[PDB]
Amino acid sequence: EELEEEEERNVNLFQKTSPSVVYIEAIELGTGSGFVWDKLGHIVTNYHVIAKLATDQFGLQRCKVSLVDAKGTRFSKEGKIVGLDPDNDLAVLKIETEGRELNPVVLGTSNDLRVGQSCFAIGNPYGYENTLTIGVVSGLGREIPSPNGKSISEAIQTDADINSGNAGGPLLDSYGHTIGVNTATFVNFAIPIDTVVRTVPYLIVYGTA
Amino acid sequence: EELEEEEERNVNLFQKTSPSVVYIEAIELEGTGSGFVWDKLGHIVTNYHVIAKLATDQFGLQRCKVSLVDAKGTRFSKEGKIVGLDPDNDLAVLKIETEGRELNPVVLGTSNDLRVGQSCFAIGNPYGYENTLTIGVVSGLGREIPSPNGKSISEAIQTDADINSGNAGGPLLDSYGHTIGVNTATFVNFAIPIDTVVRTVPYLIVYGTA
Amino acid sequence: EELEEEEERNVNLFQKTSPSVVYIEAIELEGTGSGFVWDKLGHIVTNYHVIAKLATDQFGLQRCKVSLVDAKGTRFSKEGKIVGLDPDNDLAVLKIETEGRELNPVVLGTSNDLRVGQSCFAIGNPYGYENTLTIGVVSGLGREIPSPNGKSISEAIQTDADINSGNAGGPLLDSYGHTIGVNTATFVNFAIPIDTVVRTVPYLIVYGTA
Ligand SMILES: [Ca+2]
Ligand SMILES: [Ca+2]
Ligand SMILES: [Ca+2]
Ligand SMILES: [Ca+2]
Ligand SMILES: [Ca+2]
Repeated sequence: EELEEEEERNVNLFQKTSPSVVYIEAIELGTGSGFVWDKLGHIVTNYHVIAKLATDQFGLQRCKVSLVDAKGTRFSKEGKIVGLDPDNDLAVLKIETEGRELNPVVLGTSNDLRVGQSCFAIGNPYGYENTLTIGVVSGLGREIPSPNGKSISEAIQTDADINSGNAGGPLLDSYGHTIGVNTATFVNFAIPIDTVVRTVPYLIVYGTA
Repeated sequence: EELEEEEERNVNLFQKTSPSVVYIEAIELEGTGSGFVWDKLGHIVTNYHVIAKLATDQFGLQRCKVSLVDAKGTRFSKEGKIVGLDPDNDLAVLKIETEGRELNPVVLGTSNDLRVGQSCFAIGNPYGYENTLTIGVVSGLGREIPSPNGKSISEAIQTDADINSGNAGGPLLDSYGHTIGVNTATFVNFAIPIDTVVRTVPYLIVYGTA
Repeated sequence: EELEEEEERNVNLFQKTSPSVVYIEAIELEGTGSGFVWDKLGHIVTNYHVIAKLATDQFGLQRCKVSLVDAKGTRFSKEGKIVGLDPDNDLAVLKIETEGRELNPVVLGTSNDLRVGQSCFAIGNPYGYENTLTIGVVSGLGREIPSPNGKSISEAIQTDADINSGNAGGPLLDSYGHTIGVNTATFVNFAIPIDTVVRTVPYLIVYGTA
């Protein structure tokens, strides 16, 4: 492109990662983002994003997930809760792929981050297009033994604008790897990808951390 | 300069484009805003909201002062007269008398070939004194809205360059220094795509409406 | 590193300048702020607003704790005493007892040759634990104000690097790691230009006032 090198990396990073980002609507008969964990149809998001569906339930609460498959085709499916972890603000959902091929994130690591490197936050703000915000890693939080709801252990602080429009979506590094999960239930913060890598396999298999 | 390459680009872009930026004061005999020079005749583009009371209320008192800079670098000010309005797309055109002054028109770019991730530069004139620069990326390219009506932009450019009152109505630029949109604030920040402006402004000038 | 050149400069700038940054707690026997190490003797520069109650209220209980890091990397804390105040330019100087600790003073730069569009880096210590980094550009270079008086900065540096309570009183830096300003928040973000601090701080130290 006739774009600068940095613009080129940004543009490419978005083209290759936004197909992993999903849009989540909490309907009552609350909106958020999430991302594709695997080809089976597991979706990671924030607990706050699906808080009513998981607690109120009451029978009426449903969960619609919109995304894109490997061909580029927008589509939508009912999302079922597989596991919750409100302590780390994590939740896993499962959709039925039904032969659709998904685009899983590429997991990175959060223990070797350095304050000053680029970070990229992607969300799906209104159900239509995905959105990109860019900043740096501003801070690497301290270890919090019992996080309890409103406190992230090892939180990644960033100055990439993070709001409701992209909470639950991935925080990426300059290689396009996912190093965190955007939150907003609480100057912006992500849950480190290392906490998610330790926890998500237990939510899938046991249904709790 | 001993500045990094990126700083150098930013510094030059601002030097070569800020002279196109104007400051707009809605006086009652309140509300301030930015706009930019469209051509050497003295046409100025801004937001409709920026000149809303002057255009709707009128009443008699409402005047319109425009401050800017000529090609020599000399600051100066003039009365601004409404030429056309397009509240649907949040656009307005004003006319000032140059009287032998040479202005610095923007360089129009295009907005249908933008890509999420490229750089954008928002320039305004926030308090009547110096121009201001904010830098971000194109965060989103909005969907088509056939009948925008007031508080909705068709093909809105979303950016994370900080956009406020201090620079509404001023230009959003790309890395070549071309204008690709118009900063709005009436509605996470949004610009009206320069393509909508390129189709609409010639009609505001010639007919006085879209 | 496998980091891009720009990330590399950012990462290094932070590593080499965050040890100069200090955390300031106004304890009543509240209000927190940042500041930075001016010299090896133990002088600390910050905002006046940050230590306002300790300087005006006093009463008796008001104390001032300062946390920082020595040249070996060891975190440590000390009582901080007011040396001089300058509320007109929102400046204050504090002194601590090093008692054989080696400190890390900022490297002073200049603010008169700044250009809108160059990079700037704001650093603070927001909750007493780690230091934070925010990155932007110089957005504006303010006009001269002969009598600033409280809520108005002469030659203010405007930036779009995020500036809040968590880093007020801390340094604003350029791409070389030099300090070009002091973050404020008592008043779109603003820093007090380092040139005003370079003229004023020697008087606060020696005479106790500007
Ligand atoms: Ca290129
Ligand atoms: Ca950059
Ligand atoms: Ca911001
Ligand atoms: Ca250079
Ligand atoms: Ca490298």
